[PDB]
Amino acid sequence: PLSVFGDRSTGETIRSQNVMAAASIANIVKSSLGPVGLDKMLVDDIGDVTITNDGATILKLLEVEHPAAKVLCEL
Amino acid sequence: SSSEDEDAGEGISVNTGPKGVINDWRRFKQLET
Repeated sequence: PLSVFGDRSTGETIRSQNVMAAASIANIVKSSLGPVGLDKMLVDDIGDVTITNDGATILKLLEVEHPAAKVLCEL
Repeated sequence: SSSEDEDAGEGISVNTGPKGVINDWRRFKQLET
């Protein structure tokens, strides 16, 4: 009926999807909080290695596709 | 002896069907492009 060339998610489905994306972004860096947190070591596709504990650096180096996850990274 | 050789209406001008099927048409067209 709409005839829109795309996908549509409405209501509880999209709300749960956004919450899942935000929770995944949080859980990525939750292990690097506080004096007993531990660093993460990121490897690029060209073999470059970055070892960091900063949340901003981790979220900037990560390649993210979900819009809510992008919102959290920009936050 | 035994011893021997043996031994009409061509003009259609389809009206709305293309509108209905444009979804699948573009679905294939993106991959084809």
